[PDB]
Amino acid sequence: AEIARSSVENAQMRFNSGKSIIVNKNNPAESFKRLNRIMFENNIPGDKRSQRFYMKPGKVAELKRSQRHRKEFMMGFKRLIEIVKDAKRKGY
Amino acid sequence: MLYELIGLVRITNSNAPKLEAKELSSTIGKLIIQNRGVVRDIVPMGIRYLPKIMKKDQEKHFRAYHFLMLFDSSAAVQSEILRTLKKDPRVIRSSIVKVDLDKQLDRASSLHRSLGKKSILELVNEDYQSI
Amino acid sequence: EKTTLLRDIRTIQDALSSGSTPKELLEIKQRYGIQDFSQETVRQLLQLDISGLEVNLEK
Amino acid sequence: DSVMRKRKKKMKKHKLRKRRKREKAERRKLS
Amino acid sequence: TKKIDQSLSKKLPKGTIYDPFDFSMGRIHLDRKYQANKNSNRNDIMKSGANPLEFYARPRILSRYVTSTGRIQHRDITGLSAKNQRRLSKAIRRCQAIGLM
Amino acid sequence: TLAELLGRSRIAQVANNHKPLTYTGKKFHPTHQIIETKPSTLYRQEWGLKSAIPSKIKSRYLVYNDLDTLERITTFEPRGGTQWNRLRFQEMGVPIVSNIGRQNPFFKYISRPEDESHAKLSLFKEMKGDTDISPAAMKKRLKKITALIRSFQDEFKEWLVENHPDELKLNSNKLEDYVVKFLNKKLETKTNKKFNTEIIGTGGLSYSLPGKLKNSPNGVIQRTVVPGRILNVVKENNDNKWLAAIGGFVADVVFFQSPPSSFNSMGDFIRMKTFLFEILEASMEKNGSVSMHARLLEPQ
Amino acid sequence: ESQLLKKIDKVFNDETEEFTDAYDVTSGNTTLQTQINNAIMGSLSNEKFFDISLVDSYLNKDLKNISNKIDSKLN
Amino acid sequence: YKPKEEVVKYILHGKFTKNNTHLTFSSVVEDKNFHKNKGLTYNDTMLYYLNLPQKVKISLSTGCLGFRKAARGEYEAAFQTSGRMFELIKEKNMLNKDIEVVMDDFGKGRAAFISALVGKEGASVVKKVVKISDATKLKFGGVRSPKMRRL
Amino acid sequence: SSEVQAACMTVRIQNMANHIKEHRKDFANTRNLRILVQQRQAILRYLKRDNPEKYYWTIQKLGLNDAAITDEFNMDRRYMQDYEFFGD
RNA sequence: AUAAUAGUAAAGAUGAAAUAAAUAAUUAUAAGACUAAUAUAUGUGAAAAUAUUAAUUAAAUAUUAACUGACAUUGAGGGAUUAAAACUAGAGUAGCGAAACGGAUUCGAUACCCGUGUAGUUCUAGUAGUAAACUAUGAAUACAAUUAUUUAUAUAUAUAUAUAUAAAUAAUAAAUGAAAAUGAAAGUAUUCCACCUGAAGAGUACGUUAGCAAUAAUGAAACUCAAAACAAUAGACGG
Ligand SMILES: [K+]
Ligand SMILES: [K+]
Ligand SMILES: [K+]
Ligand SMILES: [K+]
Ligand SMILES: [K+]
Ligand SMILES: [K+]
Ligand SMILES: [K+]
Ligand SMILES: [Mg+2]
Ligand SMILES: [Mg+2]
Ligand SMILES: [Mg+2]
Ligand SMILES: [Mg+2]
Ligand SMILES: [Mg+2]
Ligand SMILES: [Mg+2]
Ligand SMILES: [Mg+2]
Ligand SMILES: [Mg+2]
Ligand SMILES: [Mg+2]
Ligand SMILES: [Mg+2]
Ligand SMILES: [Mg+2]
Ligand SMILES: [Mg+2]
Ligand SMILES: [Mg+2]
Ligand SMILES: [Mg+2]
Ligand SMILES: [Mg+2]
Ligand SMILES: [Mg+2]
Ligand SMILES: [Mg+2]
Repeated sequence: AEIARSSVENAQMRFNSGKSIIVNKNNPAESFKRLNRIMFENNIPGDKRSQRFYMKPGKVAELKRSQRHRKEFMMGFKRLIEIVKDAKRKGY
Repeated sequence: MLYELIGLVRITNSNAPKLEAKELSSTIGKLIIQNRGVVRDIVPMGIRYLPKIMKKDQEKHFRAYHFLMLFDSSAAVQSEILRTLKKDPRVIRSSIVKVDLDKQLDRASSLHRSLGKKSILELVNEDYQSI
Repeated sequence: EKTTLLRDIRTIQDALSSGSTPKELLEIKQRYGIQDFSQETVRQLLQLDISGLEVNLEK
Repeated sequence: DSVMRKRKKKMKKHKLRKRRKREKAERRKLS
Repeated sequence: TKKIDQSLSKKLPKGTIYDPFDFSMGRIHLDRKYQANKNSNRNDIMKSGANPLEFYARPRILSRYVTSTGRIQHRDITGLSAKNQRRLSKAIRRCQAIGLM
Repeated sequence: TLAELLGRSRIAQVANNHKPLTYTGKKFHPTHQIIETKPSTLYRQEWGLKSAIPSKIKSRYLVYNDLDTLERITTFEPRGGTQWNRLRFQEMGVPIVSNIGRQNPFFKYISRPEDESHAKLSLFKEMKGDTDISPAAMKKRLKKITALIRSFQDEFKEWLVENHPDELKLNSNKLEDYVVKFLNKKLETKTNKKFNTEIIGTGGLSYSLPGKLKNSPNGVIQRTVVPGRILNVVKENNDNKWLAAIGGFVADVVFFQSPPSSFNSMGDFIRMKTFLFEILEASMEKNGSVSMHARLLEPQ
Repeated sequence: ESQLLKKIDKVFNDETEEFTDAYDVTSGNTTLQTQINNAIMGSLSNEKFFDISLVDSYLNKDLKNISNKIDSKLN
Repeated sequence: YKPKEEVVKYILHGKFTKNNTHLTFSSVVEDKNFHKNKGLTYNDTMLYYLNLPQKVKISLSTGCLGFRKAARGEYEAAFQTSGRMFELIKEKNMLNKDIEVVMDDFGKGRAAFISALVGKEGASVVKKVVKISDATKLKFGGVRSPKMRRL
Repeated sequence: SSEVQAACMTVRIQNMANHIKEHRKDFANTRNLRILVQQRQAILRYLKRDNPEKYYWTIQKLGLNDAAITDEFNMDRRYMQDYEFFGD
């Protein structure tokens, strides 16, 4: 009945996937840029490419170890650059 | 052992939303108390929209009445209850998690423990000493 | 024996506060051996060993 | 041992496996 | 034009003390660089001492630690301890299996 | 001995501080001790610290956290600008007054238990003033205390039956009162937070006593006029007052009736111009901030 | 079963409130005050949820040897 | 009681693979008398309005515009195919109701379709587009992919 | 005391053996059972040297014999078949 | 995969190609296998291994109290467990995929790439006991100079830090070493086990033992040679 007619709006958007954007009728190219940001913050393009071919578990583990090391190495590099900049500012 | 059942009952009749849930709680409660078990609490959680459209016994669902039931029974009885829930067409999803009683005999439901109330005595003593 | 400690201790405390002496009490005076029914007889029927341990530990 | 040296053992193992397959085949026909 | 972008002007709170440097662009840039969600702890249940596994039936609280698609956030982003991250991830996975998240 | 001398050394006098030298939150009062070096010592990079400060530093004021670090540098910032905020407040000659009319914290007043009638409000503040306490160290305030309070059971099981037996046989509404007093009476002797870290009064911003008039060659000054700056061109959202920057402090400016037309004209560059203000009152909040109220004196 | 029927009615009733977890509801001390009172008063406590002190004083002739003492004092 | 099929919205779906681009334009049809049927439960009504039937109107690939073999998976092939779709939607009077765009994968035609819709070629369709979404299908474990190619 | 330790181990051995009889592929807990049985042998071997009278009393009450204690034991596959540990 | 629906004429693949009412889209149904984020295999486990959820059973941590009173270490033989492949029997078989048959590439292409795709990959009950089964580093005990970072327990308070004691990891002193480096061991010492004695022949031959089988374990000699190997150095070269 109408009870099943007036409660479909929330119901429709209650089962959201999180990969949708409400287009800005003024700047429609800014909504496509927002959608792209979601894809990259959920690694959707990377996951899709990584699922095209099978990789042996040993190789998967090696790549995961190396990637983590590079991430941590970059964080250690940036920490040292900040110290350099601070030291330079104070005249060291 | 203390167990915490969370069941998602089907809401077939929009006029009587809390009908199958009441009928189901009575069935489960009777199994527990008729097999040397104790029912410690029954916390209704209300009608909620399912995270997705779910299926059960060749039927689809978009909403369900959520309810929690904290009960004490033996492992054999707990498995019997789970078997009946997994077969009942009314139940869409059912989970039974053990609540450890090694350190204290009186534990509240996870919902209540999340709010800081660790024991049922704390809940009752906040309904008598302050209500 | 369907008789329970709580119920029996609720008759020795009501008969001792009402004056009634049904034959149940005489039986209760045999179930427990408590010939005399006073306020200082229920206190000696419900004594817990822990109490004795607490005094031995202080000594 | 280095890969270079391992490769000599690899060749010997291959030739032994090749010879045992060859012998097996003969037994099948001769049987 | 009588208008400036908010990103190019600093609003000094009321009751606070200031230096002449607080009106410069360096202050604007310095505030962006050192802008961290440090106030989360006081608003972060999982950084308060509660056991995250007690929230397995409360999807609303758990949904604060997953992305828009439901991907559990790395500890680098949540800032939780190893134990709480481990417990929180278990809670979310259990919540997903029950049919609540 | 060397240990005795060290404890009294000028470096020992500076209280340990690890607060961020670069803080971007709300600043209400000084956080670091300003260190000053004389011009002669500055010429030789001598500041009385462990190591020479880099010659690039031309200021004579700095604030530091660590004398030395694993990075082989001193952690310092060459700034001493909170002193000018205090001296500018002194020049405005506005005494700090209590908006609640409390006793002056800098005078040894003979106080009585007028506010001590809230014994149950503050005796439990020790366990309930735990806004930012650990989930288990705060829980150690439950068993540790329970044993301490439970050790006074015999004392209160005799005093209560010897001083107020009627209440024990009639009602506990008064028994609870005798309990709150008992613990406090047995706790005043104890030392629970005997040292209070809360800011005392102005915190040292001003030691001026209200009442004195400012004599001037043109007569007694009745209204204090101080140059300032308007920060926003639109009143604080949800508030009926704008914000001004007067003497290193942000004040709430109340206008006579209307807002000068230079506001609309200037817009978001209103801070580029200097206006004259009158400082109505100055109050101190518990956070350690100063609540300065001003009035936009406009040429008329 | 009698208790079960009364509990089901009282929890699944329109008047009853249900934990819908849609908002951070607002309002420890209550349960902490019962502990403080039961620690100081002990046997002579007014809390509905008392501690073992009361049961110990009963079996130790203390709650009775004090009731008589108080009454004797009143005399 | 009477079939009252009506269009509620249109779905512009684009599948952008490595070798081709497929663009489908569909209509979300709703029988506005479904609730007037007999023996219809509240669940069946809500379930019918949560997944409304869809009818395909325009189906295009890069080979329909004459691009052959290796050229089908290039940027230019997708841009022209996107234009032909935006034109066929105006030549069929299907630009009256709101359009929801669903993009599927991340080939070279994904950025061509977006450029053709935020540009002159899609100045009519873009005005009706109300929601954009991604429908890339990922597997949580699932079937074993083919072995890596040794090239 | 060695007699008490052997008795306490006996309870756990009995419980662990029952588990293995229902989980014959649980090799991790089969390994634990083997080690526990061997530990009980070691404690009783010391008891025989320390207090022979108590030793013989203890093993008689636990249902064991001198051979079960002194002989090398590995709870191997032949033992599982010669004493029908799993039944059939 | 099958069916329906409208909707069409190409689709799929590749370096480019070609081999075998569709493709795409929206529904409905079935089947098998796998387990996205979290995630560091951090941790756990004797190793092999182990990361979707719940339950049952079993095992696993620290401190304190009491207790036993050297009951310990190591461990030949022996025993148990042991990836992937392989095999025996019965189910299963979506996807992947030795082989085989085709399409390409190429001077040729028994290949690399593509198609069709059998065994196998899955489950149950077994056989077998092999891997670069690797930290290429057996186990135990006593001991030795620092820093940093986490974790744990404890302590204190002017309540959130501070102070302690262990563990882990990282970088080091000393020491050791052919050096590369190791760093609480590859240091200083002690105890027990395994193993090695030029290269090639060879982990082969023969015999034996075990296995349904493939095989696994054990394991030589002759002939020939003055070689052979490791770390590091400076070059040359690198599609
Ligand atoms: K590991
Ligand atoms: K001895
Ligand atoms: K031995
Ligand atoms: K051996
Ligand atoms: K297959
Ligand atoms: K390795
Ligand atoms: K060994
Ligand atoms: Mg070697
Ligand atoms: Mg291409
Ligand atoms: Mg294939
Ligand atoms: Mg032993
Ligand atoms: Mg299709
Ligand atoms: Mg995963
Ligand atoms: Mg590790
Ligand atoms: Mg050994
Ligand atoms: Mg088979
Ligand atoms: Mg092939
Ligand atoms: Mg075997
Ligand atoms: Mg072999
Ligand atoms: Mg080997
Ligand atoms: Mg391995
Ligand atoms: Mg050992
Ligand atoms: Mg061999
Ligand atoms: Mg070399």
